[PDB]
Amino acid sequence: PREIKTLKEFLAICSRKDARCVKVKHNPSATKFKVRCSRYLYTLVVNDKKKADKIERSIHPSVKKIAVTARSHAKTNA
Amino acid sequence: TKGTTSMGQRHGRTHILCRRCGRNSYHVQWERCAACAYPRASRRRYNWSVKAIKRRRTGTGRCRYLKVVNRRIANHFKTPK
Amino acid sequence: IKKAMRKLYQVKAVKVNTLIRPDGLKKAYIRLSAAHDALDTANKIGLV
Amino acid sequence: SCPRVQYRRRMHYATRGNRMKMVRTPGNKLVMQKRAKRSQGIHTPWVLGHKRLGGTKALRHIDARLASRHEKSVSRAYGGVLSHDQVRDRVVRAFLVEEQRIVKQALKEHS
Amino acid sequence: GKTVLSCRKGNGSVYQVHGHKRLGPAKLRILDYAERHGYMRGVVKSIEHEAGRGAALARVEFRHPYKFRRVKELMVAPEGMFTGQSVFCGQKAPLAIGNVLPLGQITEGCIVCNVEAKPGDRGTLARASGDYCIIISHNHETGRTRLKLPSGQKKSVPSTSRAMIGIISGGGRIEKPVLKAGNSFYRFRGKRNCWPKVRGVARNPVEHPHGGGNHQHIGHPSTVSRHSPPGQKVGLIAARRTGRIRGGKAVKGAWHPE
Amino acid sequence: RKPVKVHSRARWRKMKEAKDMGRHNGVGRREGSREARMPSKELWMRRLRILRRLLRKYRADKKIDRHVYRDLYMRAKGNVFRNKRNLVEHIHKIKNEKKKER
Amino acid sequence: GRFKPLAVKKKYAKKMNQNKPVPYWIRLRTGNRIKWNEKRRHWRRTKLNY
RNA sequence: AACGUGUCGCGAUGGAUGACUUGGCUUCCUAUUUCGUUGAAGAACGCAGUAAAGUGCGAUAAGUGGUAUCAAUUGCAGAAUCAUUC
RNA sequence: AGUGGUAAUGCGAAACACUUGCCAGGUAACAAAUCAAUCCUCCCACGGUGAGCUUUCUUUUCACCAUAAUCCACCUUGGGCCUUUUUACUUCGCGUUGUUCGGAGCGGGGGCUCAAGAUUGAAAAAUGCAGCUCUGUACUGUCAUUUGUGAGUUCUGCGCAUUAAAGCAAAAACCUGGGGUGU
RNA sequence: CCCAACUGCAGACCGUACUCAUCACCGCAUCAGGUCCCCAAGCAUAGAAUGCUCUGGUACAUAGAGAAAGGUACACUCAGGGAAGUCGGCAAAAUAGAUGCGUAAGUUCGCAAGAAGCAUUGGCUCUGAGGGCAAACCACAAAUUGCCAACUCAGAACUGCUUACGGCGGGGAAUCCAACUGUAUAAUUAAAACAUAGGUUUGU
RNA sequence: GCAAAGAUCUAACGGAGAUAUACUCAACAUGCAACGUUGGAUACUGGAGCGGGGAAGGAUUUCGUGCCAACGGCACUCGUACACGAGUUGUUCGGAAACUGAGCACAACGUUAUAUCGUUUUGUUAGGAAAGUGAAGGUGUGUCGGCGGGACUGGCCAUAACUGAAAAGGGGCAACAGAGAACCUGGGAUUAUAUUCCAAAAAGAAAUUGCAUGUGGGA
RNA sequence: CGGGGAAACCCAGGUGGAGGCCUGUAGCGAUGCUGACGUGCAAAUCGCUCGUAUGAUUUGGGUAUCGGAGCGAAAGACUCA
Ligand SMILES: NC[C@@H]1O[C@H](O[C@H]2[C@@H](O)[C@H](O[C@@H]3[C@@H](O)[C@H](N)C[C@H](N)[C@H]3O[C@H]3O[C@H](CO)[C@@H](O)[C@H](O)[C@H]3N)O[C@@H]2CO)[C@H](N)[C@@H](O)[C@@H]1O
Ligand SMILES: [K+]
Ligand SMILES: [K+]
Ligand SMILES: [K+]
Ligand SMILES: [K+]
Ligand SMILES: [K+]
Ligand SMILES: [K+]
Ligand SMILES: [K+]
Ligand SMILES: [K+]
Ligand SMILES: [K+]
Ligand SMILES: [K+]
Ligand SMILES: [K+]
Ligand SMILES: [Mg+2]
Ligand SMILES: [Mg+2]
Ligand SMILES: [Mg+2]
Ligand SMILES: [Mg+2]
Ligand SMILES: [Mg+2]
Ligand SMILES: [Mg+2]
Ligand SMILES: [Mg+2]
Ligand SMILES: [Mg+2]
Ligand SMILES: [Mg+2]
Ligand SMILES: [Mg+2]
Ligand SMILES: [Mg+2]
Ligand SMILES: [Mg+2]
Ligand SMILES: [Mg+2]
Ligand SMILES: [Mg+2]
Ligand SMILES: [Mg+2]
Ligand SMILES: [Mg+2]
Ligand SMILES: [Mg+2]
Ligand SMILES: [Mg+2]
Ligand SMILES: [Mg+2]
Ligand SMILES: [Mg+2]
Ligand SMILES: [Mg+2]
Ligand SMILES: [Mg+2]
Ligand SMILES: [Mg+2]
Ligand SMILES: [Mg+2]
Ligand SMILES: [Mg+2]
Ligand SMILES: [Mg+2]
Ligand SMILES: [Mg+2]
Ligand SMILES: [Mg+2]
Ligand SMILES: [Mg+2]
Ligand SMILES: [Mg+2]
Ligand SMILES: [Mg+2]
Ligand SMILES: [Mg+2]
Ligand SMILES: [Mg+2]
Ligand SMILES: [Mg+2]
Ligand SMILES: [Mg+2]
Ligand SMILES: [Mg+2]
Ligand SMILES: [Mg+2]
Ligand SMILES: [Mg+2]
Ligand SMILES: [Mg+2]
Ligand SMILES: [Mg+2]
Ligand SMILES: [Mg+2]
Ligand SMILES: [Mg+2]
Ligand SMILES: [Mg+2]
Ligand SMILES: [Mg+2]
Ligand SMILES: [Mg+2]
Ligand SMILES: [Mg+2]
Ligand SMILES: [Mg+2]
Ligand SMILES: [Mg+2]
Ligand SMILES: [Mg+2]
Ligand SMILES: [Mg+2]
Ligand SMILES: [Mg+2]
Ligand SMILES: [Mg+2]
Ligand SMILES: [Mg+2]
Ligand SMILES: [Mg+2]
Ligand SMILES: [Mg+2]
Ligand SMILES: [Mg+2]
Ligand SMILES: [Mg+2]
Ligand SMILES: [Mg+2]
Ligand SMILES: [Mg+2]
Ligand SMILES: [Mg+2]
Ligand SMILES: [Mg+2]
Ligand SMILES: [Mg+2]
Ligand SMILES: [Mg+2]
Ligand SMILES: [Mg+2]
Ligand SMILES: [Mg+2]
Ligand SMILES: [Mg+2]
Ligand SMILES: [Mg+2]
Ligand SMILES: [Mg+2]
Ligand SMILES: [Mg+2]
Ligand SMILES: [Mg+2]
Ligand SMILES: [Mg+2]
Ligand SMILES: [Mg+2]
Ligand SMILES: [Mg+2]
Ligand SMILES: [Mg+2]
Ligand SMILES: [Mg+2]
Ligand SMILES: [Mg+2]
Ligand SMILES: [Mg+2]
Ligand SMILES: [Mg+2]
Ligand code: NA
Ligand code: NA
Ligand code: NA
Ligand code: NA
Ligand code: NA
Ligand code: NA
Ligand SMILES: [Zn+2]
Repeated sequence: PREIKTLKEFLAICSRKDARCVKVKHNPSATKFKVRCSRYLYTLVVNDKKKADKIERSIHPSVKKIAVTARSHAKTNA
Repeated sequence: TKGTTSMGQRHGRTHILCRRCGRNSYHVQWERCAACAYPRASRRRYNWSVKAIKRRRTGTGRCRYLKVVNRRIANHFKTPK
Repeated sequence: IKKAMRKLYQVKAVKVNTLIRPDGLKKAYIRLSAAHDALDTANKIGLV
Repeated sequence: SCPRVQYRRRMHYATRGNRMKMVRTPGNKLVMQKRAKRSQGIHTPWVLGHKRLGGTKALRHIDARLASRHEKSVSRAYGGVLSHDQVRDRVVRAFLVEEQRIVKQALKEHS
Repeated sequence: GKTVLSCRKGNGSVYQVHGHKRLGPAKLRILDYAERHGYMRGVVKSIEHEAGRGAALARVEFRHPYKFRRVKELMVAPEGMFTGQSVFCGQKAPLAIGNVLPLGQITEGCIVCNVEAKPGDRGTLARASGDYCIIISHNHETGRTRLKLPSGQKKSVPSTSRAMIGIISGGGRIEKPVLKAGNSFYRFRGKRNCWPKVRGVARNPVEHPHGGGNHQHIGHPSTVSRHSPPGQKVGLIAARRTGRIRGGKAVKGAWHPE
Repeated sequence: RKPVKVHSRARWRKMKEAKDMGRHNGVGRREGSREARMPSKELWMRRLRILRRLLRKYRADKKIDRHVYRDLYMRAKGNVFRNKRNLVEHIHKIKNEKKKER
Repeated sequence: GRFKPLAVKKKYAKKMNQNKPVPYWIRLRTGNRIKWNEKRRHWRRTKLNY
């Protein structure tokens, strides 16, 4: 795993052809955008809630977005 | 002591299966079969045990090719005109 | 085995796991790509 | 009720190359993980004293193969092979021995 | 009867040299063109101990006379050899401890070691710890040199045969009492399987001439003929004399009037 | 899944309070040798480390100079001082003697 | 244990395959003489030792 | 009394005997009758719709081809033809 | 067609690049005891959840309170070294539990580096465990969500390293340099 | 053509069940024998001694009834005497930990030695001693002021014994032999035998 | 005789294994004994374990269902018995590919009436010509830097061919505890396998090979 | 680190942790009961007791040496009861 440092790099990461999905994780005091690339998972940590909303709407709709949630055993069975 | 107790001290194997004859007579450490002397080119054969010779002699197996060639010899190597 | 699966059933095997059974025969677990449905392939094969 | 562990690879002998450490997993299980062997590190020649060289890290095989050259040498001459005092000795030895040879040769030529 | 232990050892088997952990044979460098005409200067790089040998060994680094490389010979270090010492080997080498010179170039009365019995044999005499040879005289007419060997015998050798100046290092080793069977056990660990020793009278007569009897005794004289076959040649072999020596130890070995 | 059976440390902890107050450790209760229970080497290690720690602190705080420290350092190694208080009392006496000479 | 040559494993496999009872319909053949497998093996009675 | 003994009749246990003999032993004879690097003998693993051993066979695997024969094989099952050859 | 620092030695986005033509070292590669001791174990305080006991006592007893590799950034301890001050040892100083050390450079100041950690994040709660709520689902909302100058522990400090007339395998593979190529 | 950061595709072969033993191996057997390695909790205690215990495992090893004689036991006791028994103190009894004091002949000066002997030990309530941490060029009683962990030892008063778990040397005076540690007749001999260091001789 | 390893008791359920009866007669005095599972109770093993994993050895004894003829020296409804059906999943774990060690002995040579004998690591086969590998160069192709007027010549690097520096000491085996070795947890993923199974939110996060493309920096 | 001494040297306290050193587990062995058993659990076992337990120590795998021969700290021991 690699941590993205700035927003400019994050948009560059999302612009890669091998970035298949972006996992949006909502922590109680931060928001984490985890881009799943070919080799590495790239995480951008945004402390500001309003700034995270700006970034979330900014993400180019070509790449699939996944709202990270807890999945129960029943949903993941079989 | 010798006997029952010492029977439990016997570990490992002196002999394993032989590639040539499959008799479990292949000495692992000396890398040679006690039954057929593999990997020496020729086999063991001793007249003091004719019984051993006749266990291993020709005709104790399939005679896969010998049957065919014997028929051909008996028929004088017949071939179509 | 991957090549044979493509030739005989026109499906792409993404992973083949093999084991030699205690009876002496080789068994293969062949996972097909998500594009192919294993159940549909099994129906066509006839094992169902 | 303390936990007890087992060898998880297929080698069950406590040799120097099979040392283990006890690791508590996120699943709250106690398991044994293998300690990687360590290298003694880059040293001066044995006949010169066999001391570790400053500025050179102790890397083993794959780590040494993939690490950058600076991790195993210095910019000085004979970096990664000889120490600074050894390098200075050879430099001084080179100059002074040749100078003495020149003086002797000139003296014979003068005679 | 059965084979005697002394005969069994001749088969080799479990009585051979424990050569593992030994550094290799110790020798002078090859008697090449440079040695026969000039000299070769080396540097002592390390003084090392080999299992089964009392004398210290010296690793001496030479340049290759014909190729761009180093040689790294291994010799028996004389007493006083030190790391960094320059070793001179050749016809023109100076007379100093550690140098290797032809015997004809060495002054009479000098003390030498690592002496070549034959020219080019790379050292066969005076090699054990603390031992040395003494140069008696030179005879230029026949080109021979007379030496006093450590045993006391005098031996003549060609003057082209080389020798090393000094005495073998590690002398005085046999002066310390062992005091323990265990110390002997460790002493022979690096040499061979020859210890402990069972007396012949303690064995049975089937395996030794001295065996048996209702008393522990040799019932026949223990001095046996030189021509006795193996298995019968045990005891004091071809002894010219027996009993406590009094009034002077004569030089042992075969008699060579030359 | 039933819970594990109870193994209680209550009696041990009550006994620990008693032994902390000094009970149940007299002559009659001792089975191992005195060195086995409390090695003399460990006692000496603790004492010497304490004395050297005190000497380093005094030297750093300039209470004693290098010459006094060196003399005390050797004598501490020589088993001169039984404890920290004994060393401090000797140091006080040395300071008093130097003051009179001053 | 875990280790064995594949050749040893194959021989053990064949011995497993041979360790079977005689099929019932064999006993109904015209000139049948076989009732039960005379070469049945149990791992605790006789050792193959491969 | 009871155990036990003896005899006869009838049963059990036990597989001798007779009859039976596709086996052995022994003696004769006949001959375009003597293996293999063109991979033998021997060893191993497999092959049947059903198949452990044995037999036969070798991924063409209880067999392909050809000739002759002339209505099967057979425990069950299967099977175009009921047949100048196909 | 590398570069900075008085120096110990530093700097990596792909000319600081190629080197099995050749040469030389290093890793692999081995070692007591004492004393410190890692991961973990045990035991204490600390606080939550549930459970046991409660004629009478017990702010109690028991269980649990977990964070894998791989990475990013970069205070403690021990060793080696550099620079500076050397009028540092005249009837000396530093340091270990311990058999030491120093003008062949001790101690003090300021630095370089190595080895173990500590810490900062990414991974990583989305996991795990227990409890609990509600609605017939192996359903579903939710809450819990660390301190020890304690005792063990050979990972490590640790070797030109043990009794020794005992001195403690080798090689593949890999690393660095010397030369040369680039020129 | 050489590199850097990526990326794309592909990563073959064999082993993998179970056992490792008071039932899975060897000993004719599911045989009280034998068989290498790793992980190893709590209390007492010097503790991997020994006793008991949470976790895990188990009640599987023909059972029931049940004071005959005689037996076996990894079971005890016995008045008075105390080796009178016996080839022989065989067997059993006895000694017992820790701490202080004290300890003979002889001796290769190392030992002999735990020589021999004497004394103390519980419980409870106290007292003393043994530390860490933090704080304002001269000399400066931070020579005191707070807070705190983990233990050990010593000394008192009071109050007990039926001398009471386990575990744990009997000692002394001499003779013979071997210097010692070791080795050694698997299955009747462990010794004074063998070995040993030391000494001497022989061949070279 | 089936007595070492202490010890079992109780209820319910399961089972043909019962509470099984001429007359008399209320039940005791006329169906005894012994079982598998679950829950209780009592105790044992006491971490140097009747605990959890491996090597050697064994080779299906593993798992589920059925089943009680024979076998488990008593018993069984139970079983490591019997019958039937199933189970062992790897780029990273172990081995091999691919290291050397004590050693082994193919070639070579020698010996022997006869090889089925000897030598074969003290750096090392064999009277012994055992190297087929290739540095600098000359000759063509392609990738480049530089000059002059896409090409043309001094210069770089790869691609094939003529030579020809340099390299002495043939070919192999022998360690599943030495050397070497790129993967970790989580799981509702099994009746039995898992650092081996999980598929788009791979529960997932990595590491490491071999070839390629494109991007960028150099030639 | 102290105490004596003209000197040579001697005396005392601590530190340190040596030994084919001692007590004693595991381990490796096997003394006595001439115990049990002696158609045994066992063609050599069981119990208590006992030797040793940092060394000439114990042990796994691999490898080397045999049949008038191998091996033997030596008992004619051992070389698959
Ligand atoms: N009766 C006394 C005994 O008879 C015995 O012998 C008797 C039997 O051996 C013999 O055989 C009889 C036969 O007689 C009579 N007629 C028919 C009967 N089947 C036979 O009996 C036989 O067959 C039956 C079954 O069928 C078996 O149970 C029985 O064991 C068997 N002996 O009859 C004999 C009686 O005369 C013995 N010889 C002897 O020990 C003694 O005398
Ligand atoms: K062959
Ligand atoms: K015969
Ligand atoms: K299968
Ligand atoms: K171990
Ligand atoms: K067999
Ligand atoms: K009693
Ligand atoms: K004396
Ligand atoms: K003996
Ligand atoms: K299983
Ligand atoms: K039965
Ligand atoms: K012996
Ligand atoms: Mg025998
Ligand atoms: Mg054995
Ligand atoms: Mg063998
Ligand atoms: Mg072998
Ligand atoms: Mg596989
Ligand atoms: Mg190392
Ligand atoms: Mg190191
Ligand atoms: Mg560097
Ligand atoms: Mg030899
Ligand atoms: Mg002797
Ligand atoms: Mg004798
Ligand atoms: Mg004789
Ligand atoms: Mg005699
Ligand atoms: Mg005598
Ligand atoms: Mg005599
Ligand atoms: Mg002490
Ligand atoms: Mg196994
Ligand atoms: Mg068996
Ligand atoms: Mg096997
Ligand atoms: Mg069949
Ligand atoms: Mg074909
Ligand atoms: Mg026809
Ligand atoms: Mg080293
Ligand atoms: Mg090694
Ligand atoms: Mg000074
Ligand atoms: Mg250490
Ligand atoms: Mg498996
Ligand atoms: Mg398994
Ligand atoms: Mg086990
Ligand atoms: Mg058993
Ligand atoms: Mg048998
Ligand atoms: Mg205690
Ligand atoms: Mg115990
Ligand atoms: Mg205990
Ligand atoms: Mg049993
Ligand atoms: Mg029984
Ligand atoms: Mg009495
Ligand atoms: Mg009396
Ligand atoms: Mg008497
Ligand atoms: Mg009497
Ligand atoms: Mg009497
Ligand atoms: Mg008498
Ligand atoms: Mg007695
Ligand atoms: Mg006296
Ligand atoms: Mg003795
Ligand atoms: Mg005597
Ligand atoms: Mg001893
Ligand atoms: Mg003894
Ligand atoms: Mg005996
Ligand atoms: Mg005996
Ligand atoms: Mg005896
Ligand atoms: Mg009876
Ligand atoms: Mg009975
Ligand atoms: Mg019993
Ligand atoms: Mg009995
Ligand atoms: Mg009734
Ligand atoms: Mg009933
Ligand atoms: Mg218990
Ligand atoms: Mg166990
Ligand atoms: Mg089962
Ligand atoms: Mg029965
Ligand atoms: Mg079965
Ligand atoms: Mg070798
Ligand atoms: Mg040789
Ligand atoms: Mg040769
Ligand atoms: Mg190999
Ligand atoms: Mg290994
Ligand atoms: Mg691997
Ligand atoms: Mg897991
Ligand atoms: Mg779970
Ligand atoms: Mg399993
Ligand atoms: Mg001892
Ligand atoms: Mg002892
Ligand atoms: Mg043993
Ligand atoms: Mg008896
Ligand atoms: Mg009896
Ligand atoms: Mg009896
Ligand atoms: Mg005799
Ligand atoms: Na006489
Ligand atoms: Na300085
Ligand atoms: Na089956
Ligand atoms: Na996967
Ligand atoms: Na054992
Ligand atoms: Na021989
Ligand atoms: Zn064979």
